[PDB]
Amino acid sequence: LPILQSHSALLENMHIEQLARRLPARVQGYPWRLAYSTLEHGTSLKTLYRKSASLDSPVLLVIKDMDNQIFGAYATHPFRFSDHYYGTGETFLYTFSPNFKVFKWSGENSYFINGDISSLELGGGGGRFGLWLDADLYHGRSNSCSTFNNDILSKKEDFIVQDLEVWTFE
Amino acid sequence: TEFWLISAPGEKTCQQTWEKLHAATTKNNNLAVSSKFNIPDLKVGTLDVLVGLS
Amino acid sequence: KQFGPLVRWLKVNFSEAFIAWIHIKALRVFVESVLRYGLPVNFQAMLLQPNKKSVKKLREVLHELYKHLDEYYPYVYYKIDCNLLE
Amino acid sequence: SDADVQKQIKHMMAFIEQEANEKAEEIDAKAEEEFNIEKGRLVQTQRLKIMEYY
Repeated sequence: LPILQSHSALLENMHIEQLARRLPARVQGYPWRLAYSTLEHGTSLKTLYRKSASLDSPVLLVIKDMDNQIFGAYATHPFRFSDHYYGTGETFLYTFSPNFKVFKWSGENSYFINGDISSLELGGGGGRFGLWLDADLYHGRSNSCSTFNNDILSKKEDFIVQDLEVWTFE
Repeated sequence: TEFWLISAPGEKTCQQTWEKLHAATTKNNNLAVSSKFNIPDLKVGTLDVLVGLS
Repeated sequence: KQFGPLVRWLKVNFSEAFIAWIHIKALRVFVESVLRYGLPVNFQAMLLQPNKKSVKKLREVLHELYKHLDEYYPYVYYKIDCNLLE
Repeated sequence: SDADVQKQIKHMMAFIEQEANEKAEEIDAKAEEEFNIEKGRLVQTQRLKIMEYY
């Protein structure tokens, strides 16, 4: 019943079980491949976009902060540099806090994913982001945004990435 | 089972057009089951594009 | 080992492909109603399911309803044929 | 003849007005989106410099 992965490091089986119940029909019954990991490939946003640039299927983002909280997003499109917001309403944010919560689209706006040379972010609605990351994958921020109506995904609004992974279904 | 989608203009309001057809096909003569079918307010492009999209 | 997961993948992806197909029907009904009727978009789409042995009577009723709008028919029309396994 | 010309004028006029309404809505949608992107980028950039300074 639990899914097949080609390796793993931030997720234990109880995280795999609870995520795999929620992923869309698009990606049910596919093995998970590790596209990027800070622990395998070194730590930078330019490396994350470089490893993602060949992809053409959805991705799961997993983050562990320095307070050990696990959170991230499921995103309908790979993380790429974009002039404007992109993605579709099957995108969601999630956290284990320590109980698993998932914040699917509110229907209010389509500000799902935005990538820049110096940051990656998800959500919108004023100055808010459900998840923002710096060029180093060192500082990030999470606050409630009206795209997802999310909680704070970390233990704090402002956080340090301990480590980060991007998985693709392929 | 075979369905037919059809479409026709609202005679003033869309509900009157459906009421006429539901009367003619389902109430009086029992020729078909029928209902409304929901299409959203999709963005019409321009005439030169629509005649390609068909 | 392969059978159970193959069946689940086929049931999921048939549902995905069928859902996708009925969205193309909504597009074709939209586009051809915008082409055949006035541009202030105000048409009603309707779904019919005919009784057997009744086709001619129903064609003649629909024609009698819509002849003033003037294969071809005086209304936008598509069949959906849900008998996939012949 | 002239009734078909009146229909052609009405169709062309309606397409011009419809296209203007779609283009105005697109320009307003991009105005709100690029406000969200610019405001968010600007506040978050300076907020981080203040955070490191303190």
